[PDB]
Amino acid sequence: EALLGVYTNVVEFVKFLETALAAACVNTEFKDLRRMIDGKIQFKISMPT
Amino acid sequence: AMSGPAAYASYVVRGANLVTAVSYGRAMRNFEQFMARIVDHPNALPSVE
Amino acid sequence: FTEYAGAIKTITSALQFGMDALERGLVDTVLAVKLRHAPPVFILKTLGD
Amino acid sequence: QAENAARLGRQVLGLLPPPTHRVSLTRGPEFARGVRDLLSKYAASTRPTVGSLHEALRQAPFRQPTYGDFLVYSQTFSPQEPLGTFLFSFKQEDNGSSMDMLLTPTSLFMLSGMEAAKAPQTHKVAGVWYGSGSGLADFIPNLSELMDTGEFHTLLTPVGPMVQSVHSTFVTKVTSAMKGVGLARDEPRAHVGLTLPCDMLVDLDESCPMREPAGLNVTIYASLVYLRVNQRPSMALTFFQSGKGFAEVVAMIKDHFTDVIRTKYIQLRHELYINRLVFGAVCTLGTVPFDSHPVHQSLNSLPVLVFANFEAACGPWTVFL
Repeated sequence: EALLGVYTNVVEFVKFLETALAAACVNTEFKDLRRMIDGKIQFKISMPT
Repeated sequence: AMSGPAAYASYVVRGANLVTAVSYGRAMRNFEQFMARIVDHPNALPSVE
Repeated sequence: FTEYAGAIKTITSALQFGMDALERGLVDTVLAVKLRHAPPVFILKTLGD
Repeated sequence: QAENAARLGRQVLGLLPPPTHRVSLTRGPEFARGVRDLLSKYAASTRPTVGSLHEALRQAPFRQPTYGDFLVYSQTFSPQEPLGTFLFSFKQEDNGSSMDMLLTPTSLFMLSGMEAAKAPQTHKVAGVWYGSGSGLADFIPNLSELMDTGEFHTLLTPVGPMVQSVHSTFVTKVTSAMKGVGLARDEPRAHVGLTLPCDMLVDLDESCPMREPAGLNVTIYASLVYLRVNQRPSMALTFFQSGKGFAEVVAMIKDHFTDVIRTKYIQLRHELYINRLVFGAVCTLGTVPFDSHPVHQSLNSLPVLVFANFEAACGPWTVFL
């Protein structure tokens, strides 16, 4: 009797940065995120009349 | 119109498979590729290309 | 040697498993943030005008 | 030939207890550099490799069992066992220098004399490893009288699973395992797990659910129940598996042996002997970690469970009723 083929899957990784999903986001590497408590972004909108 | 092969692929039990076919009663497709990965490059991870 | 070098192939492929299942965690949690901030068409269309 | 003795230079000096952490003060803060196994969070990279984490895999905790060396007659310990059975050491009197008596749970099934249908599977198997049951009872002539006053559970000290059995014609050498996971002899780098027959073991956590907490621990208990059958004294040994804590299981065991208690104490409305009042005892045979599946096996059939990662931690016998 014979072995005729010994086959196996290979899972190719798909990086987030090379998906087109990352077009809808802004990706910044941040070395020490465990140190941060809270982030904050402040807006100022003037409205003419 | 299409373009395919003209002959069958040939698998024959040659001198390295023929010893294990006679003596052990088990043979194998392409003994030389099994031998060139177990003993020649034992740490090579399976890649696609 | 072929027991050693076949055991280092297991422990890498168990640890390529770790990182390449954590790149899925980006793509899931980025998509999960978007679905929490995605109100449907019928609500948002008449607020758009 | 010194290449064969150079292998013992490697393997002995590489395999020693870790030394006491003693650094002279004149050297400086070098003692902080000698603390490696307390470090527990290793750095990961974008593509880590074994060459990056060979130092993380090098620190391992110091685990070692303590073996027990028993020299047994070859009539009691059957010459063929499944190499992971649980053991007991009966002890009555020091008669000779070193001849010891060991009891597998199928061997204590034959000294008991309990009926067939209450353990329907091992009665076939323990009837072929042994004779009618009087091949072992000639060692203990007091089995009619050890059951009356109830001194049999005080003469068993549970020992742990088998590791190796070197069998000769008249005498079998038996090496057990206490304190933890016994290292396997014939298969290298392996670990002997503890095997119980499916018949003796009575599982205790079972729900529809119709929610119980997960944990790290589940403890196998032994039980040994004094009763009477056919107006003759006989014992009954059952096992239990639950990580519920000792305050519940003593109430869980009494609901299992309800009918056994009811049939006995009908008899002592007429005669009350104070020796007869003692009923059972419970030992703690050591912990199993959580979510390990007991793997079913079959031997000749005899269905036999097996518990990987078993560690043995023996306790006393406490008399429940």
